[PDB]
Amino acid sequence: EILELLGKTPQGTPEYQLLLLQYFTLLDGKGVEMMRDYANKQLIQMGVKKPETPEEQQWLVEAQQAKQGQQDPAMVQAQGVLLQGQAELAKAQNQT
Amino acid sequence: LNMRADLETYVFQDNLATAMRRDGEIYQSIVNDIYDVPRNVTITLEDGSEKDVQLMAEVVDLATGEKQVLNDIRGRYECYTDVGPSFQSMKQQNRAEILELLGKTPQGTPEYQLLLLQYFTLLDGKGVEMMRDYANKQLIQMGVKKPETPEEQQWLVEAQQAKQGQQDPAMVQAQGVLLQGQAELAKAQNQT
Amino acid sequence: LNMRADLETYVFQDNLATAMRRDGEIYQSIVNDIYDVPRNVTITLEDGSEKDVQLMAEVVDLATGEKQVLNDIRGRYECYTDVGPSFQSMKQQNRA
Amino acid sequence: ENRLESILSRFDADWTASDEARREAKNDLFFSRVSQWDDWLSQYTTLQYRGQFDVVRPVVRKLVSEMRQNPIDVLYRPKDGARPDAADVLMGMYRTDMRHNTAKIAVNIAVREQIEAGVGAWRLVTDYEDQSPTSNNQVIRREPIHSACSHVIWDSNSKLMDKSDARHCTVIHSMSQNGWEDFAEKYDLDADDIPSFQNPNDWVFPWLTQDTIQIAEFYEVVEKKETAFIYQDPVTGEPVSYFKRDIKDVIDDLADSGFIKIAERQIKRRRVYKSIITCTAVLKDKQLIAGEHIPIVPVFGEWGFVEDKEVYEGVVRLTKDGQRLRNMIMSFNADIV
Amino acid sequence: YFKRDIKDVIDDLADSGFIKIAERQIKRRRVYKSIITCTAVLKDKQLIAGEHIPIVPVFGEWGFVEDKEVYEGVVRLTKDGQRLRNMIMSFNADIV
Amino acid sequence: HSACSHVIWDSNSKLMDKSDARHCTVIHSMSQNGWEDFAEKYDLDADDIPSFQNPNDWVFPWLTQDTIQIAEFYEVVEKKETAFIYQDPVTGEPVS
Amino acid sequence: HSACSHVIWDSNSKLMDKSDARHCTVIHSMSQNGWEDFAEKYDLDADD
Amino acid sequence: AGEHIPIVPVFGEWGFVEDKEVYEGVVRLTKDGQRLRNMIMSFNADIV
Repeated sequence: EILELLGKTPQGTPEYQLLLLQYFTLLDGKGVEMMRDYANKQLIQMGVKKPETPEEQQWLVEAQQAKQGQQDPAMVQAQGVLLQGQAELAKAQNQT
Repeated sequence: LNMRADLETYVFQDNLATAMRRDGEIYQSIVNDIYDVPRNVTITLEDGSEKDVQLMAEVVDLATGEKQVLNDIRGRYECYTDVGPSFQSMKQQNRAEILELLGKTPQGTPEYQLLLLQYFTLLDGKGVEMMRDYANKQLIQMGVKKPETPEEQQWLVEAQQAKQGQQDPAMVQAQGVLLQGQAELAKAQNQT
Repeated sequence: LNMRADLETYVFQDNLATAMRRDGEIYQSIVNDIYDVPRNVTITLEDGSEKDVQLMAEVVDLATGEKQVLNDIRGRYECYTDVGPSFQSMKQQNRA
Repeated sequence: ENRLESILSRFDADWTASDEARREAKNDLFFSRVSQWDDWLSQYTTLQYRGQFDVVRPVVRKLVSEMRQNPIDVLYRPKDGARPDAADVLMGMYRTDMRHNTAKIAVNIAVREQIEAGVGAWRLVTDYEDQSPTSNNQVIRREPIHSACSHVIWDSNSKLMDKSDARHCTVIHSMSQNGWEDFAEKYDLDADDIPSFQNPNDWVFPWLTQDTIQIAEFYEVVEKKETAFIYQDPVTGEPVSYFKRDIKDVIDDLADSGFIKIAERQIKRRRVYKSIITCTAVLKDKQLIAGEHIPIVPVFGEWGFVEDKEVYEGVVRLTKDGQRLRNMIMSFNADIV
Repeated sequence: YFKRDIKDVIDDLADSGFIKIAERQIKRRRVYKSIITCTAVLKDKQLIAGEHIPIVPVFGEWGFVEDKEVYEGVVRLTKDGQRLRNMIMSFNADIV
Repeated sequence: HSACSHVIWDSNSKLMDKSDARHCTVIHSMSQNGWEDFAEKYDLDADDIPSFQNPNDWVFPWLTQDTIQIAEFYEVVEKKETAFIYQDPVTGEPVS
Repeated sequence: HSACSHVIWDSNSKLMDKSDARHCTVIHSMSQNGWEDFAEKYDLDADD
Repeated sequence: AGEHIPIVPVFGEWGFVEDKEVYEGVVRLTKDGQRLRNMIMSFNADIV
């Protein structure tokens, strides 16, 4: 179903959600088990898949939380580009 | 079709002779560090199998011995019958999955995880060993591998949280150029 | 296929014929007289069978010589017989 | 079973399956002549020219090469909604004991005979071996059933192709004297005796091995089921798991020791008992084989039914008409020259 | 775990200073090369180091017809026409 | 397979479905041994040995030892079964 | 080598690896001088 | 000064008919077809 939706949907956020989900529906192994975890890394951050496996207490959820906490301070700094215009309004009227 | 019909008689044959092979279980902890009592829809504090490795009873994969061997579950079914190309190594199937995911992944990080993983599933040598260790370093220590720790808590897990802790502040500094926009707002507030 | 059949019996012949060689792992040669009978396979130090790596060894595999010569590992089997491009050295193997 | 008094049930089911072993089996080895050996059928040693052409052998070798270069082997895939690592369980134990080349040889034999004679087969056996053990020093090996042209007796009165629901089927193994001594080690038969079954090998008595021992193993269906007693795991966690009790018959005593639970249970098992029988008398009766379904799954070429009778043909059936005719005209004009 | 196959020497020194239990049957098969002539067996049961026969036959087109082993080359069908062509070729040669 | 030999269905039906036909029937031929074991499944006598009109082959390219014909006839009665309407408190969805 | 005429092996063997037989044998061709030194190693008749 | 025989003959396809040695280059029985042309050439020259 994932492969059927791919190849007829243009690039964007939906295309990236399908691509990660393809890894999750496949087998595990030494190698293949990584791609299932890599799927959960980006998908849970977008919140589309939503967090799963609350029974985990080993490694996975710990390292998953660390990658979410990596994204959070970096996102705040990115919003400051539009705030440069709002900032100019405040300092302009304050001085005079 | 007749190859898949072989997989019907395989589960009712192999599991009578070979038997055993418990799976999905680690922390298989042997005579009364065992319980399975806790808690609907989530498992918290040890168990007695059921993930973790903690309290020093880590296993690669282990199975029940009972008081006498040659025992298994009555329902020997586990899998839909499907056949395809030959495999006689676990790593050969892993490589086939990696290569299948390649050629449809965009350049940058999604394709780059598959390349490192390709090196990791490949064997050692003199030269080939360096490429495997380059994958061992990057994948496991950054925590993008996310192992189930079956025999890994040696030199890997050791450097893992050290590399994970090194990763986070380095990304904040790389977003420093975007902090220049926040700096304009910080001037307007502080000047007030 | 029959080349791989010849190589099935090669492993069972060669370790006797050429004599010695082991399929075991690091910690070889060094003080041991340990086993994995307590717990059952544990990782993170008990002196080191494979429970650790690279402390007073840097050699992955070394021939078994015991205390008297003309010996070998009983479990000669370990690997699979598989055909690829022709190779006759480790250096040649790395090129492809 | 089909009938009460098991020896009668075997031998009467053999009668209905005689359609395959008489007429069809005779015509099946004639495919293998035009392919492997010599173009003419029932030829004589002559001092005069005997021709050959055969566009058939380049075509057969081409078709056999396609199925060998694209081999079809066990891969497994999870059940409906099942966990993704489910497949890797059964594949883990498959790849260890199929490391031995006897498995891969059997795949290549099955695909070549499927094209040529319209039939082909393989069997699965379990034994005690430690040159590639899995667990409990018990392995599963794939032994080739080779010479499916002259080993066809098997017939289904069902319209299925799988032959894992049959109880009228039997396979025959034509082997030499030394091979009969090795066959008796495993299945606890007679080392030397020379049984003959119904002999679906010779008819016109061509070139054949000096020692020929026909022995036929049969696969019946006797349910035998199982019932009762939930068990527990004080070893490797997760206690309270249902385990077999009537499949095992020794382990069950010690399984009740140390731990026991009861709540009853009923699980219906369809088991196949491999009986090794000859027409005169049963040689060994009701050996329980590890499979609970028939481990012999034949591959067919072009296949179907007449009515209630398997009919199959390869690609070499119709070529017997043209090839012998081409040689007749050739060999006559050789005399003129 | 170390062999019994040709070990009757190393075993005494190997028991001392180190030993382990978990002893169990290990099934092996041993092939024996016997040099033989028509008159009598010259040498019987000379141990060869293989655990399977070290001779692998190769066959290109292989099978059975009634459980009598058969194979051939590509030469059989081509040579059938060669001698026949050669015969016609030699007849008309003398007419020249 | 060999539904051609088993034709005792339709006559002037304008459908091919045979899930609403007025001539909805099937027939299967089986051996002597096969009639006996199939009689255990269908709760029938195993010594009945039924026969039919014979839609089966008269051509006979190959002999069949035993053909014991039984035709399971499908009949249609409306019945109009119901008991009230009941509610489902377990996993919601009442009124069915 | 010279196994168009060293072929005597098997009979009923269903494997191509020749490990399902024990009736199998192979035959080789060597020189007269080569037979004498071959008899030293394998403990055979020097000339026969 | 060698520790093996230093003389290495190179062969094309190499083997035995049965027990007699035989080998071939690209000239083996090429000689046959050349002589048929030469036959017709010599005889018809005499007619001319």
